[PDB]
Amino acid sequence: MKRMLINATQQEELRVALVDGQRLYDLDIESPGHEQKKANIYKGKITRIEEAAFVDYGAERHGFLPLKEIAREYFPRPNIKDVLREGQEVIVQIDKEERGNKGAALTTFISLAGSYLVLMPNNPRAGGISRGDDRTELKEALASLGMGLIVRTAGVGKSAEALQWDLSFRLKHWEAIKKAAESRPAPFLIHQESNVIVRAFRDYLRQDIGEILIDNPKVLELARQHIAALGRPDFSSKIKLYTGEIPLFSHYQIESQIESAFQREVRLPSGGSIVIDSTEALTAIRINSARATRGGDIEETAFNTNLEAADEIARQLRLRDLGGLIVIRFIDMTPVRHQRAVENRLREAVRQDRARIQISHISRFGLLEMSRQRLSPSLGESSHHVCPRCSGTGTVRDNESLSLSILRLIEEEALKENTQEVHAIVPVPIASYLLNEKRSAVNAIETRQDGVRCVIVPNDQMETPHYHVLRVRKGEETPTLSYMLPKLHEEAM
Amino acid sequence: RMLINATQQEELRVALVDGQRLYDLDIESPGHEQKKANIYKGKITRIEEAAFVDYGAERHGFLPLKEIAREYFPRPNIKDVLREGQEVIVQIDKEERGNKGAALTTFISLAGSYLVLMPAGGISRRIEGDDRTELKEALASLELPEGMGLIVRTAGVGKSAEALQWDLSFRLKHWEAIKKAAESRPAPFLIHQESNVIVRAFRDYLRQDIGEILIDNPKVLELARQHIAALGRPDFSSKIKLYTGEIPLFSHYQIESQIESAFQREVRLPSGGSIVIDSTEALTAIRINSARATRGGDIEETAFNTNLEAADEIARQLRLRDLGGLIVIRFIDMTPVRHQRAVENRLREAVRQDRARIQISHISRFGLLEMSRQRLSPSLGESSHHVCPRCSGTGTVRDNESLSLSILRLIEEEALKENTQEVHAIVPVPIASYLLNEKRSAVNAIETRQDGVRCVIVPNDQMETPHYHVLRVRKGEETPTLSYMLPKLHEEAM
Amino acid sequence: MKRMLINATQQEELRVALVDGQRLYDLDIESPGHEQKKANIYKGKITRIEPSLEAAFVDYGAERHGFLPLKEIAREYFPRPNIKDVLREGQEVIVQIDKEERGNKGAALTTFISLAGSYLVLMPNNPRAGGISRRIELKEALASLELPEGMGLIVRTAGVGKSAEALQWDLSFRLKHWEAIKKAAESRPAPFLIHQESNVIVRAFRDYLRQDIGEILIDNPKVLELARQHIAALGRPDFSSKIKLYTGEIPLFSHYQIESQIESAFQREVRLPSGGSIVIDSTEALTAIRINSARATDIEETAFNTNLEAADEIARQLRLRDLGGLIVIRFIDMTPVRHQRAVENRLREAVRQDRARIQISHISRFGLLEMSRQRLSPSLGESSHHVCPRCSGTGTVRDNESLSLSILRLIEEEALKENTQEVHAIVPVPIASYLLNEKRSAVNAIETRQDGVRCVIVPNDQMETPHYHVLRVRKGEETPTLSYMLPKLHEEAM
Amino acid sequence: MKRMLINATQQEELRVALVDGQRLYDLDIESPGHEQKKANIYKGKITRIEPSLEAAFVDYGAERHGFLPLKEIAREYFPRPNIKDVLREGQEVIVQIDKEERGNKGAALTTFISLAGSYLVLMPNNPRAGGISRRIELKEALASLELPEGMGLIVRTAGVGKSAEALQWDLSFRLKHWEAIKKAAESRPAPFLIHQESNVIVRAFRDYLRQDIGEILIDNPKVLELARQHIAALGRPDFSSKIKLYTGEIPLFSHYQIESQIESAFQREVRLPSGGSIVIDSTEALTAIRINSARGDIEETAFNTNLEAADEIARQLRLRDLGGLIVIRFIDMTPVRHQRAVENRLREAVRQDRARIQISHISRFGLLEMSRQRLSPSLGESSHHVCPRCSGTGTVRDNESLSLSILRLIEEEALKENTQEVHAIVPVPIASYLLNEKRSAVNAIETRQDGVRCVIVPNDQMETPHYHVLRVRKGEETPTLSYMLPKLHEEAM
RNA sequence: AAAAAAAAAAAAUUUUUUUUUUU
Ligand SMILES: [Zn+2]
Ligand SMILES: [Zn+2]
Repeated sequence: MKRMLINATQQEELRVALVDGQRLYDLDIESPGHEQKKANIYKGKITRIEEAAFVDYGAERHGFLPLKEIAREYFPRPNIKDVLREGQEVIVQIDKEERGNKGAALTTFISLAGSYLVLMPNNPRAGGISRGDDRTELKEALASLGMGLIVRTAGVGKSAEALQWDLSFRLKHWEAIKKAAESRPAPFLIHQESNVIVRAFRDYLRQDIGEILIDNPKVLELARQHIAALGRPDFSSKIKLYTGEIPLFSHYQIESQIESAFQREVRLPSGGSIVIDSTEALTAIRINSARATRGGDIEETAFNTNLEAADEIARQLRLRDLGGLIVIRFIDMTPVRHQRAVENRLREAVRQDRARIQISHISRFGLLEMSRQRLSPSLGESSHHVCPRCSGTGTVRDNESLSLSILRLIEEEALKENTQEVHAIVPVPIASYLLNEKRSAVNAIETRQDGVRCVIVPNDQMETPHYHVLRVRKGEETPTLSYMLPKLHEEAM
Repeated sequence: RMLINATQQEELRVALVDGQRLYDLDIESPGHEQKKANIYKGKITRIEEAAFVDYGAERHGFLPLKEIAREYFPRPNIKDVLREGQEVIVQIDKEERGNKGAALTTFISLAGSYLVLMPAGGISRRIEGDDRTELKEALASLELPEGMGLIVRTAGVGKSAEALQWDLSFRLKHWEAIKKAAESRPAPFLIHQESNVIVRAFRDYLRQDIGEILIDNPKVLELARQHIAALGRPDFSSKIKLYTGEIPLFSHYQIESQIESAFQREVRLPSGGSIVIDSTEALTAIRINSARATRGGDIEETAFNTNLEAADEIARQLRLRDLGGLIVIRFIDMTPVRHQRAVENRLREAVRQDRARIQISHISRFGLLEMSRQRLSPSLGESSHHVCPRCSGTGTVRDNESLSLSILRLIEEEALKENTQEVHAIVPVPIASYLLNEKRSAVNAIETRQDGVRCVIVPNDQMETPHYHVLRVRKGEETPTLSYMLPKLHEEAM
Repeated sequence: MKRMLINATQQEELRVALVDGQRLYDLDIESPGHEQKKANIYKGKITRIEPSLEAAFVDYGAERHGFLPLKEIAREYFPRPNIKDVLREGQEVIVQIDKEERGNKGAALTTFISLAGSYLVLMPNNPRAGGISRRIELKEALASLELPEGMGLIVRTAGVGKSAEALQWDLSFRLKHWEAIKKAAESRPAPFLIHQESNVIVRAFRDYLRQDIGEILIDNPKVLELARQHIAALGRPDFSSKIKLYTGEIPLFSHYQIESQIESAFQREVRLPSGGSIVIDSTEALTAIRINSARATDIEETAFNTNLEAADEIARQLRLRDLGGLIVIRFIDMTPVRHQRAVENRLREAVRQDRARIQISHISRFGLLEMSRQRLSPSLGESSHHVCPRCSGTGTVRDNESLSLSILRLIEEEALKENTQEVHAIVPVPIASYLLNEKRSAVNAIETRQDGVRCVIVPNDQMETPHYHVLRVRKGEETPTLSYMLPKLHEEAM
Repeated sequence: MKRMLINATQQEELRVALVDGQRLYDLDIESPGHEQKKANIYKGKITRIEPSLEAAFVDYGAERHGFLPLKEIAREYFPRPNIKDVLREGQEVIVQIDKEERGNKGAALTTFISLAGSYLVLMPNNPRAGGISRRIELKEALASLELPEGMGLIVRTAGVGKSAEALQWDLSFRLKHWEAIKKAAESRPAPFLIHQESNVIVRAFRDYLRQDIGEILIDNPKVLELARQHIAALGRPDFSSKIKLYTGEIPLFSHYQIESQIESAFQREVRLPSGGSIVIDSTEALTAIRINSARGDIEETAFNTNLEAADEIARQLRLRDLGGLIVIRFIDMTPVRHQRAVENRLREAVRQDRARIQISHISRFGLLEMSRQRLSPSLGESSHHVCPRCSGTGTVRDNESLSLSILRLIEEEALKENTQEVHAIVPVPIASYLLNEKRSAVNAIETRQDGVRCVIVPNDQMETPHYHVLRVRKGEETPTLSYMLPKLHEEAM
């Protein structure tokens, strides 16, 4: 049986888990505090125009809107200046939220989701039915109901008159968009990203789930209320309390599976593992073998490990809510039939979450390419931050290589015109290497580039990958002692 | 030109420059550069038409029948040729393929002063005319033993016949002396020369289109002229010249900023785009970024020209970094196919100047191009960096309260165990501050619900956000040790 | 009203206080574990003899010998010039600990056992010692006591108004306790202990109990139970009516407002009603007090009044701290002597209220008053603090350049030695920064003038400003160890 | 031979040492910080008046007040009970700094300037003071001097045997200099500086240089040049024959083996030839010395060790330039005549100082009291700073005893009305002890003083001695995380 | 963290989780 388990015993992160008996199928965790860095909707103004235009919506860095995402409601496709004009105001949704010095990515194609159908108020072309005899007769119902709309899997077999029930809520909710836009305040939006209940059921709750188990009565009562508000008050019969002495997720033994969604590596029943590495623009998965078993059949070892990997990779894609481009390095399979079998097993595992996923065949190099629909940012870089030490490179520069580089950087600052001093402020061991092993070269710099003071400072506040070299121009000289330079710069910077 | 910087002995830097464009580079330090394509002793550890060799590498090396000479037989199975626990002397033919150990060969060869001993025949093609027709007269007198082969080396030109008629005995002794080495030395250990990394740097790079070699250290210049003259090419020594300026050689040609582009994560491009290079456990991903959109840019010219510059730059970085194994490149999306193809063939032509094998796929639907590069030596990422000690190479660290709540639910499951009297968590200061104040209610909840078990949470000065410990105290083996003493114990117990 | 207040709700320190209304009168705080050097009576073995020291060293059960001077041996142990005329090796003696825990050294010992009761002290090994406390019909009551012949006794101030028949009760317990000691001492094997630190009432009442105490208030019922039992065992079950529990939400010591007064016993400086203060500094051998006036705004009347208030508070701190040994005071200078003596007599009157003996000399030529106090137990300074690991108890740290230049010439003076190849200094970050930038010219001057010696200076994370190390490397001891590896070496090697 | 050795090879401290053969005799070390509180003569403005103190406060141009008691005001400033009968605000006086930099409190001043030459000291504002050295032609020569009326003079130790004509040379410079003082004083504005502690060459000799010193050795030629110039202006140009350079590769102080003796002036403890030692501790108002024995005949060893200690204590009193009250535990001696012998050994060792020194007898408790004149701040005041860790107490409170005191301070704050939270910011081991060993009591406080939160924060930036406990009033609560509270309070307060 | 054994709990009574055990 499929079951949904909700853990809310500690309010600082609400955990919702979808389970197949004892196997965790899907996960969402949202916290109050920090900043909840996903999927917000905003009201904003066009501020600069060029394959995109830039929107001021009250964020500290502007949003980015490309030509693909410009709705017809802007119009008066070579240049955006032929489509847009300054000071024009629209509601937009963030895909990627204010990362670094790049703007937050936007769309104007907001969509409103119901119990049976999703409404596309800005796009009359977009419509369809989620992936036979059911689809086609539902498409006749859909066709009978500037808007477009899509019908959810929970709409399977619903009549053209039941769908007319749910659509009345959706069109009220479009009136709520129009109230938000010209009735309500300048930064305002419709019912927000912060809702605990609606988004949690509506994205993933489907009828073959047998029970919802909840550990907090005060949350369970609001769940009853919202599932009744979502039009399913009969389905409230499935909501049940939990009371057991082991906490709910350790009671069903999904606790380690949940934390596997944060792990870099997941091990597999045959003893192989999948390793997930995220890069600038793609997520790379590498699959690792178990022991060779003293001349076992390496084809079935690879093929079975790849299959158990495909079963796990589709699941991690769900659990992490990954999006954008992915690359998979499966173990090398000689015959084509093994390659096909892994490709189609992956397809059959990933289609059962509703998010659009697209897959290539295995290349000559053994690399498979796939993509996943951009529904929200992953757990990575929403419950994580960029590593302050290595700046997110994942590597530290080797101590002698850095020391010798700083030595020649000092030399190249001291070569400059108008130069009176150079200060290198460095980690303690870097200073130790410079001022003993390379002291002969620091003296060589001070004597060749004659007249420049060279100061090398060991800093308490630095560790290997961070250093500063600074130059002092004529008349900027100071009596400040060498050990006082970091104390100055903690205030000065 | 070829520019050699060695004014600092702690790393030897060799650069190849075209005009003032650095086009190829090598930087490795002594003391942890490995000279040869090394020869090692190893143990036959698993067998099937190959055997697997423990030569001290982290994953065993591969010894196929392709590279086993019949003199190593005691032909369907190596199980019938070799046995478990057998000790073999073998050479690295290919160095650390991807995840795997080295591929290995038994065809060891020893280089003498006229010849290379194959304990096969011919002469160096590089010697000509009246040289070959005297060198053949020096060869024909040599007393090489039965069943051994030879190659007459380029170094053989001008060497006198009556010294080297004896000198061939050293290589014939050295083939037996390998036995002495193999039973005196430990197994994962080195063997004599054939691998001077400064002279052999010419073997990697020096061919006739190079006009000059400029060397800023006079002793390295002395050793270079000595080697190129000893290799029998004293005419070619006319290319080797000193540098003497007070600005260092690489700043004199203004390549010093270009060299460190081989170490940066990101290199910016003349059109204002950039390439970003990331390494994963088995492949390298490159992303190409446009310039910030400004003042009426043209969308196809921006994408296409930035990609073409990025293709030239990527081929250049591939050389500079000495990357190897699989690569994936995400170019900027180009609408018309001929622009895509033109970028592919620009990359192909740029990389064909490399002497390494490089192979390239077509651009996929997603805008991803796949390629390979030959596994010639460790990259700059392997020689000059190590994995981040904080994050262990993720490049991102969990948010403090999120990691705290993960540690809290681990503590809760440790307290649920049988045979348990206390649970100790040792954590970074902010984790303890959060758990022992914000989540104090939960710590009390664990201590009261999982009845009878003590919970200790210790703030440690010695920890950063990624690392923590949670531990078990057995019933009756409990200790009176104070909370702040537990890290002082565990830094020295384990 | 005088009260005794006990706070025992937190076991990691038991607090016993005497209060005069809301004014704290006397205090002890001791932490748990009855670690036993108090007044211990032992059977011990004579293990070394030193007539040069005039002492014997006794193995009484401790891991380090106890010290028994010739001053402290009763004639019963003789076979007064030499220990060799008075004791011999392997002799067994009965002894009592007089002095607690000098340094690393064992306890000092006497053979003149004394047992102190509620009203009297019994001197069973000394017939000459006897009297009545000078703080006091009691001489007639004493003369009526049936004291055993050859013993002495002294009567306490607690004998005030007591009857000749109540005094015989205390005498009956104390002499029974000595008869038990004798039965134990001659039945039991030599290396053993006869009575010990651990009794709560013997510590509590004998240090504090007088009849004018109106109440004893206790906030822990397990203690109150044992208090009523012990005061009944003392034979005052009627006095158990004074023992009462405290139950308020404000803790006992904050209800009587003494909790702020207790912390004055820990401070270096204590403020006074006239706005002056007293500052207490303890040195190698004496405790010196300074008295300060208030801020400026008649200074002569202020000086005299502040000295008097300081004398009352100094006598009170001498109690609360349980100070012992020599004490020295700077009062504010008073012109007429009769005001100096008036302050001395205020001090005398404030210290007569201590039952520990105190002795005073007159105010000196330089305005120093010298006095001593009986070493009944280690003070709060000796028992509840440890020496500063940074300043080593000076209260001062050397200036960074003042230290750096001294290290600089220490490095030079090591480099001057013959047979020398390297010198290493390991020093704090700022000291290394000063040595290697400000004084780099001098470091180079040493390397060139004291030619042939390598000079290494290492900034250490694990050293503060006060400490440093400087070391010398002899001929051929040279090592490839990196500079920043030298501390890592010495933390593991030493 | 007695020698003066000057070491100047390193400019950051100039070292002047005086040696009796190879025994270090006297020392001064000064760093080139040209801070002039030292001893200079000034003109100042009467700025505050205190008949309560019988004193006045003077503006002499410093940011720190001068203190000028009626003890120190000459009758030339009057219009002896009250300063209001002597002074008014804005009156201008000639003054000299007597006391340097007590605490925050002002430098003490005198108007009774005295000018000290090479053979004599002139007392131009004081007729009463004059005579001949206690520690020593001269009876004729003194009477022959043409000393101006109303001035006094004192003959120096260096005046031994000096002629009736040499003394008239030195007198002429002193009476020149008093005119220069008055000319400056009545020409120039109100607060200003008249004359200088140009000590390094000239007065470094003149306060120190006696005819019995055989050589002056100098390692810096620029200093040697300035020495030979000044010794001629001092009127001893024949003595310029004695100024010599030192040139060896071993530095001057290590050649004469005094370098190891000098550091004894910085140490807490100094060793003695009999294997004993002396321990010097300085307190709020006095310096206490203790003498310790070696592990001989105990009565004879005590007496000999006390004598060797007296020799060294007199020498340390000079080398440290100690000042104020001194107290000594000598080892207790049975016969009294050994007590006076040590007392008078100490007297004879200190009578060699020109600083005023006074000694009492060994007291009842075996304590000897003495005093020494405050000629300048010691090496303890000039070349050390108060320990930052212990606040100069010399002890650290035990972690549990401090923890339990903080615990009950937290409880006593949480008892207060108008109180919403209590925050304690503490060192790591104190928080560790409070929140684990004493967690039951923290919970006890949170339950008894119900409604008030207790937060205990482990701080990176606090050592064992320091702590803060703070009170949060109604509505002052914050969502700021516990680990963020130190960052908040470092910026706010 | 590897073989066998015994206990507790969860989904369908056998793979899963924990703990412990090996002259
Ligand atoms: Zn990192
Ligand atoms: Zn200190």
